[PDB]
Amino acid sequence: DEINTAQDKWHLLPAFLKVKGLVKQHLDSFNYFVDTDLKKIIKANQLILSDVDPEFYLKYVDIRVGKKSSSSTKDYLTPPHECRLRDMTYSAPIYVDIEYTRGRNIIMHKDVEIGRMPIMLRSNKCILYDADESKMAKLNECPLDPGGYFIVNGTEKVILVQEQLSKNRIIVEADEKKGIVQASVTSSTHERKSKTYVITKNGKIYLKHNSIAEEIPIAIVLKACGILSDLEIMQLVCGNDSSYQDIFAVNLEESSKLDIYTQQQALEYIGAKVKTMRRQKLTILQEGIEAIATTVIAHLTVEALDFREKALYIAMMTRRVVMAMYNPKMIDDRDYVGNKRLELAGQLISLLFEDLFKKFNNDFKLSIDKVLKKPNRAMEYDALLSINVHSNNITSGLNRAISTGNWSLKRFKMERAGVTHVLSRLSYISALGMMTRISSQFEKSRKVSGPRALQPSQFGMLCTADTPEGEACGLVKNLALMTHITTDDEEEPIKKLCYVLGVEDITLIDSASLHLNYGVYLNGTLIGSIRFPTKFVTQFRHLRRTGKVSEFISIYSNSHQMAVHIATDGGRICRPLIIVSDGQSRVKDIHLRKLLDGELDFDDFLKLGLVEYLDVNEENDSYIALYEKDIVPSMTHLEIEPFTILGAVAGLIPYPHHNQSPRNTYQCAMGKQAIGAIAYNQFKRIDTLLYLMTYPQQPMVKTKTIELIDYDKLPAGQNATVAVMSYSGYDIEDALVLNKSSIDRGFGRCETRRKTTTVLKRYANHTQDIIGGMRVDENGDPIWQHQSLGPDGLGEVGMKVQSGQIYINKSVPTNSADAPNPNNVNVQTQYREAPVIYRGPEPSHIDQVMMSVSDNDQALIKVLLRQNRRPELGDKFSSRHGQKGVCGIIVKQEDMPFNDQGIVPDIIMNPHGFPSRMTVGKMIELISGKAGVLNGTLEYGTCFGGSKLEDMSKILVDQGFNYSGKDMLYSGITGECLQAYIFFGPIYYQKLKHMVLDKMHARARGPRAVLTRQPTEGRSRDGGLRLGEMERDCVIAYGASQLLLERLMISSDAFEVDVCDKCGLMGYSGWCTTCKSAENIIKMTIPYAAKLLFQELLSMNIAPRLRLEDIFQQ
Amino acid sequence: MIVPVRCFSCGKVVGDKWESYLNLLQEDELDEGTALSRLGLKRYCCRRMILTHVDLIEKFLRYNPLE
Amino acid sequence: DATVPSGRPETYIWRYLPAPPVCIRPSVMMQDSPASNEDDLTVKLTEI
Amino acid sequence: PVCKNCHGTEFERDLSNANNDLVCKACGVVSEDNPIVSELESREATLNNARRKLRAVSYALHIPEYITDAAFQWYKLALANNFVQGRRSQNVIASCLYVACRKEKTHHMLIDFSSRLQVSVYSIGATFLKMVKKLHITELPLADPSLFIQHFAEKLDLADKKIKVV
Amino acid sequence: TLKYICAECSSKLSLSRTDAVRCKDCGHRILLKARTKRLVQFEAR
RNA sequence: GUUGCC
Ligand SMILES: [Zn+2]
Ligand SMILES: [Zn+2]
Ligand SMILES: [Zn+2]
Ligand SMILES: [Zn+2]
Repeated sequence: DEINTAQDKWHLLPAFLKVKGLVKQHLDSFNYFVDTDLKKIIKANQLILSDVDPEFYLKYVDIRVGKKSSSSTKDYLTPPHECRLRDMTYSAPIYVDIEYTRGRNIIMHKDVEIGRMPIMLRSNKCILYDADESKMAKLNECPLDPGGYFIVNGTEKVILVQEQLSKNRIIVEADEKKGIVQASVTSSTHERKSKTYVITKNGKIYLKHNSIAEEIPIAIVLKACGILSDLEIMQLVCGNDSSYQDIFAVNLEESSKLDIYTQQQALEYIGAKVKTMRRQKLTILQEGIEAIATTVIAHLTVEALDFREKALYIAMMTRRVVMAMYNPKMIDDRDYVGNKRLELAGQLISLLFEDLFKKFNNDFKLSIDKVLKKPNRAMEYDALLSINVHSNNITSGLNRAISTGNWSLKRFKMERAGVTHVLSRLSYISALGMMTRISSQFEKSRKVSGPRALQPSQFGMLCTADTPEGEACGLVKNLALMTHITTDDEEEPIKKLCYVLGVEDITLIDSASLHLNYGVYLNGTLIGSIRFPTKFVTQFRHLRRTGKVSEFISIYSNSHQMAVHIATDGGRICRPLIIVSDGQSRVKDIHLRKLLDGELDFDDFLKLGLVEYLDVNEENDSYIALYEKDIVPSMTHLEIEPFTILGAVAGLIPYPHHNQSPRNTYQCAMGKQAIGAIAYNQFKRIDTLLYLMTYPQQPMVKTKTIELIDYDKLPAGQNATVAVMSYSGYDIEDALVLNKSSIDRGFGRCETRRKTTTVLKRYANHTQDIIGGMRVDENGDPIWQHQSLGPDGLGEVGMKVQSGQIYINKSVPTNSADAPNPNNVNVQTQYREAPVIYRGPEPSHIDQVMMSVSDNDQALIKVLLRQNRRPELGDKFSSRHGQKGVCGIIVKQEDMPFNDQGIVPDIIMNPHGFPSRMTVGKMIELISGKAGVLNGTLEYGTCFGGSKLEDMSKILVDQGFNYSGKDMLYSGITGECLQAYIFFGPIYYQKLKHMVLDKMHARARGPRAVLTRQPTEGRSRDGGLRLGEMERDCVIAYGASQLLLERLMISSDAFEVDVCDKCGLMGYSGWCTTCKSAENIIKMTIPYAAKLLFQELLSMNIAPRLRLEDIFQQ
Repeated sequence: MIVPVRCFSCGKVVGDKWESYLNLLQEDELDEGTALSRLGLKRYCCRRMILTHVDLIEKFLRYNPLE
Repeated sequence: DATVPSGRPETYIWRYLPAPPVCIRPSVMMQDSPASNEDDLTVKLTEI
Repeated sequence: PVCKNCHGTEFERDLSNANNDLVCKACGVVSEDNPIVSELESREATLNNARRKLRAVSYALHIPEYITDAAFQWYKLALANNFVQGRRSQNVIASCLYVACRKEKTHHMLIDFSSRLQVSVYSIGATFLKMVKKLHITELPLADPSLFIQHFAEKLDLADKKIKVV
Repeated sequence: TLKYICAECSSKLSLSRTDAVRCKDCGHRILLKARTKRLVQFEAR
């Protein structure tokens, strides 16, 4: 046990995931919401007032979610698994305390109910926080559940981590045919979403905004900000001894065109042409409305008197618009990761809580003055008794806000739809892969494949081998394994702190030398104008390494421009790295030996100064190092572990650094659809459609990723014997042949579970729904449809069902909408039958049947169906490296090859894949695959390393097998040897979805749609295929002129029309009904889609007059 | 779930050798490779049936409806 | 042109408008409630 | 409903062959194949206001909603009998809702309605008697006090053994 | 007979019809049907 | 009617 820091840095990676798990972004935002973020909202909407009767006031002192202040018990709560099968919402009520004027005096009241918030699992306000599988065994929830998801009224959902372009900063834009702009979108935290634009029309800098009635040029809006001398304008933007004077000097004479020349006259040029939003008072001064028009603009900065720091913020924004016109190399892209802001769950539902909470205490205010407009009702009235009527507006707002994923905001007036999804419980890692994914914004750049592509500034930030394809090929991305999202800290202390480190203020320095010097940008604003930054920025890190400042700060310092940047805004991506000070790192393995003793976790390493976080910007100044055997004396930031670039759902690929790069993405889309196990309580839950698998196996070659998320403890798929060779012609491309015997021994017996549910509804006239059943005939109750009804009407558990044979007998009254006649005369026999039939092509069983009651008292019926099946041909097998396969044929046991010891290979692949697909990883999976179970030890095939090949061949040859795994075989058909040898052994094969019996479909003569009488789309809608438009183009090139007519009129849509000759439009059975003579009627046949055109086109005032000839006598 | 009653590839029985393989681990602390060779899984395809078998049944039964 | 009864150019603006037969606008019942959710096209003709 | 040759009255929808046809058991002639599945203003205003008022107090009293829509039928026909004119709107809905509380036989007793409007109990029961005579409610269940016990115990903050105490 | 059982109380209660939905011997509100005694047939493959 | 996926 002689440890070193050479290869044992890996043993701190699990210490990072032990205290700081896999759902880091979802829970740590909601835990920031419930504790701290609610007090900051009641303090911003307190003291509702009534202008009538002015001595009445309701103000909020605090707010709490969960436990009371009287009893001080932990909580009284329904467990979530008891809640997720009754279609209820897992909620705990919100309690506030309030004080107000009842009357003679003011009183305070404690613990008022106002609403019921939903709480995500594994957040600290639930029961499941800090349980030790003993309380959790009582609550029948799996210990290995990831958590972090709402279960709102039944089906369980989760909101995604959405992101947008970086607000409150600037970009640049370059366009050829239109002129060039630069965006600067900003957002004050109340009711404003304002974005500014600077345009170069025909060689002149301009400025427009969505609150000004038209364009206002640039020399005005800087003389209105105080800078008036008109040499300082050129001195800010251009500098000295350049070509910028030749481009910019056109703008200066428009000051001479408008004859302004001073700071007084500059303002009212704007307010003469401001677009007037009416405030309905409108005492506009013609001097005061311009100062606010130079205040509600570029909402990064606000001003007291001097306008000065806002002035040169515009001047730095117009410097980069003339730097781009000099050469178009200065352009930035709006898909660089530094211009992206991930923002997480709890600080995103906080916006929806505003528009409900202000809608609470205004209709509650409107209920107050409606009572207080009474003369007698003024003395002893209490207002608290009408708070329960407005209470549930918060609840029913929030519940549909998670159910239907669309959010109707008001302070921004914004309509983000698709904000949540239903999580996939198809596999285990499918329930964790969707927990770490990123949804983009779709701003209609479908032509631009820029953000469709993948940028190199992504190594370890978020995963690179995982992305879906098809409908979104580059717009769905996934977090890396070691990944933390920042959060905002503060900004006024560091502005006081940088002054201490030797920087001055902007209000002292002239612009004669700020272009000579550098400049600090705090969130994009110039505040210090420092020189010699390399003394300055290295003293800033050394405070951060000791931890006087918060560690989520970046000191990006570029040199293409003469500026340095600071960032403290929070909501941006970062990873940690270990500090390397000089030609020796700060690894210090005596620290690393003290970690495995266990007294100091990962959190103590960033306290002492051995690790700090790096975002995407701070990667650009640093010079990070791969391995300790590659240290340069000018080399920092050694890599903590190199295989941390793949997320938790791509990590199960063995040796991904050998195979081709596209054949990892094709497995990430299909690992998440693998049949396997779900949870420890998986036979207890009642969900919609789950696949379960009988005899699973843990995979043979593991990875260091899959032992972090316990994939081995409930895996998916078996590891059968694969002998890659062609056989019997049934494997031409990526087909695969498996025996009749081994599936009979239990190879991949899957199992299908299905929910069905009904609700017993109580109508207006007080009539119930009843579960009577079992009609009889001829000494016998059980009819062929009634062998499984049971005595109670609920079809009894344990026996099989077929087509027909209802299993929940349901009867509804016939007077569902009649007025209640207040008597008792005729209610004895009014139930018309409506059972639920089991369709399906194969007889199944019913697994268990339960009944209970919902939120409001209605009886529930939920019975769970069950069927298993043997893997016959057609089904879709996989190989965990992206080699799909339909089962070609099932042959008997004697026909396969057989080795010296009698091993029959289970599944045979043809060799026509490995040259094209370049999947060398499977060829290295098998050499490490054969050697492990012969030595009896599982083997580690990781990413970017793993079990080497040269020491793996030696353990194979010590037993007697071949050195390259390539053993010989005999032929099971004819008895002798094979002229060549066969590559041989076990490969891990997981079964996949898309089995064939729920895709076999056929429709002879079925339903027709009500409007156009064609066959109806949808398998459950009993199908019928769409013969499309280029398929109409495919027939016509064959010259065929008869089956084209029958397949578009006769077999599909035939219809019989009698039409008139003169004034030729349609008529019914025996008339013309426009010349009421009924004589000239000639019968033909046309499609129903041609009749219906000839009527709705006649509904507007155009007439399809038909004219008719006879066929004969040509 | 529980150990399968037969090998997938050859066709002999493994239903008496599962709890005996555990009995070669708490007492007589031994290498897992040479343990089954003492137990008698001579062939290749029988070794994989008990090395990779997750025993999921010792977690299902704690969720019983009968306390 | 002339020689048809409708050929005069006064008919190109509305004075009478026809109502389409109700097979074009079927009264679909969504079967969530015993009230029929009528399609978009009736209430446009109803309000005029 | 009647066949064309043997005039049978029973038709059995066979659904095994994706045709969903209609045919009798007697002779075997189909009936129809190719099935066709379907894929005053102030009078309306014064009850739309009355809808929200029933929607109002049902929220505060934790009424399950299948009484609220049933209670709307009582107010709708009592609107026709000229009972609402003159009397208080905030009073007449309270008596209207309480009738549907006792047809359903819930735990909700009358004075809980009188509490939040901060009026006397005997005012609300006065118009309850003057209503129930006018529109002739004859059948009406008795207020069994056995209902009230098992609803009291939840808010009575008693021990875990809450089933033996009732 | 052997009628409905509770979720965790596991107490055999036969509810009379249109009366209640709860169980006795516990305040719980989920009932599951106990499995029938009628003979059921299976293949062995 | 609207989304998700192959
Ligand atoms: Zn005609
Ligand atoms: Zn074997
Ligand atoms: Zn007949
Ligand atoms: Zn119980």
